[PDB]
Amino acid sequence: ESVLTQPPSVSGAPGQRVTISCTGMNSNIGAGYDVYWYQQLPGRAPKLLIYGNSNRPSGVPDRFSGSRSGTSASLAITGLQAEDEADYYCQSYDTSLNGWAFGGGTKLTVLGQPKAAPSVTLFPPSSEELQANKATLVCLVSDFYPGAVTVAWKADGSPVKVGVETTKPSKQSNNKYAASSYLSLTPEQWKSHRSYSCRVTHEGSTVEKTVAPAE
Amino acid sequence: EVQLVESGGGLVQPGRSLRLPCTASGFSFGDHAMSWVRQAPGKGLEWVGFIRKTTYGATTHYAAAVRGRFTISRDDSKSIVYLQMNSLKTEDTAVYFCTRVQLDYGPGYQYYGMDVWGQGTTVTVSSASTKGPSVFPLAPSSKSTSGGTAALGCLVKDYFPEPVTVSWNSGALTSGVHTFPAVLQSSGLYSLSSVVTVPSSSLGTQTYICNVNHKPSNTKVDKKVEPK
Amino acid sequence: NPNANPNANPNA
Repeated sequence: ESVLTQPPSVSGAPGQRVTISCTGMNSNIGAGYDVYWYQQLPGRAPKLLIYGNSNRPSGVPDRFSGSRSGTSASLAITGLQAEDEADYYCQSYDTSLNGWAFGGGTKLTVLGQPKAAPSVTLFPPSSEELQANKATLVCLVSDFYPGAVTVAWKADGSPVKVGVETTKPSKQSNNKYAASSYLSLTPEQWKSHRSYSCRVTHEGSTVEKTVAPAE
Repeated sequence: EVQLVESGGGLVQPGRSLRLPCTASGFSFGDHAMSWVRQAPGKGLEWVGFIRKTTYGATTHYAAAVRGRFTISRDDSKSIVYLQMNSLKTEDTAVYFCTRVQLDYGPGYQYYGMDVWGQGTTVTVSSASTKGPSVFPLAPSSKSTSGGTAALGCLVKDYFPEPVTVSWNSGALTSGVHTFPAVLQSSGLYSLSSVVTVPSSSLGTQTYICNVNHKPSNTKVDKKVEPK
Repeated sequence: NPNANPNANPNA
């Protein structure tokens, strides 16, 4: 239950324009409280980008603009550049929570290379780990672009969430993206099923790999 | 140059306290309200609290999530604002940013966005104890081979705290290597993997060794990864 | 103006 919401992600091609919505309520933007926007470059602290709905700090270029209307606000970015890739956050005071709320952030991707499908490898537990009385399945995904991806696990075809941990996509040294996911089981659990699969979905295409304990 | 430098972060057990100083320089500290914001790993910004200037009494206002446990004070004689965090919980794990509230005037009121942010200090709340990783090979096979390449790797399992570093063949092998960020498991321990894509024709002629370093436990492990 | 609310605006 949030009082300010934002799309999780937006993308645009170099030179084009994107908008990022900040959807608020009668208790915040709708009550007239001003909206502030921050830009957070990867691995950096946030920077104030727009203040008071529409004002730019002296050093922020006019490719960035802010507007409001009713219960929502919008950040527009034109002439998109690779350097604009960042997470963007809106902020407004909310009367019902009595504090400064933030939207959930929007990750901006500037589409600088063609779509690339992921490579997927699913590793069963190593014999060494089984000797230590544990059994981790490791699903590694690499070389995809852009970064949106879904990783799902099944055991004998049944969806699995208990024991699963997954990383958010990380940039590779060749500018594509990679991701990792783990299913941690006991050896008895591992041996109790006949097959396990990890399904990786990227841009409407799915890659599925399977392992069997009886291999 | 305007600067805000947070300090005092680190590892802390649940229920304990930590005080984070933020040292300000390069502006008229006493004229500004100051504000703390935090960001849990991989998550969004969350406001923590503010403190007004001393001519307004240096009164304070906090987010509901921390009210009763966190407080803010300021020492204008030293240009420091403090975040006092008591009864810490695992969900308080985050980077904590100290920020300056702007003074720019708008139409009949002053704006109040956060116009300067420090780089942040990391606070990790956990009851886990230092633990070196267990390194397991992720062996290549036909099930990891597609189109003349094969994936192989190392699973760096169950260590605490972060970070580990991984190299391959003592740093001589860099092409096709990716070391992933860590996951935090329900056990309170971290795990990560490192993978290399190599020519399938190199398996069984080229030796592949992952070198794992975990400074907090003084652990260095080399693990040879052999074909299935 | 709502932005003069001291709960919202520490400068007010």
